[PDB]
Amino acid sequence: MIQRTPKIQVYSRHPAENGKSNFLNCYVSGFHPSDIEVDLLKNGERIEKVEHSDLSFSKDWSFYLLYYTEFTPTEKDEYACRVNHVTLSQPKIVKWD
Ligand code: NA
Repeated sequence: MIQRTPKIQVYSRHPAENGKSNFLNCYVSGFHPSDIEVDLLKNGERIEKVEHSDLSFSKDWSFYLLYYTEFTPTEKDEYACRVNHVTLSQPKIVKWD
């Protein structure tokens, strides 16, 4: 068996074909096992509506998840990604910078 803690990166992106749109992204990479729970947060509250969740694997024991959705951030709101995995004794929260 093998278990690897996921790398977690939170960032925003504007699709070039529609610059006005902004998307909040949580890229969870290189983890194993595949079982996982991931949420985007807005001011500590779970965002129920997340339009995209793309899962893939490279080696049979390495998974990747891109979890993102459109959003409209303001200088007053705080965004983050919360991840729960067997390798994390406590859920890991990575804030969006
Ligand atoms: Na855990």
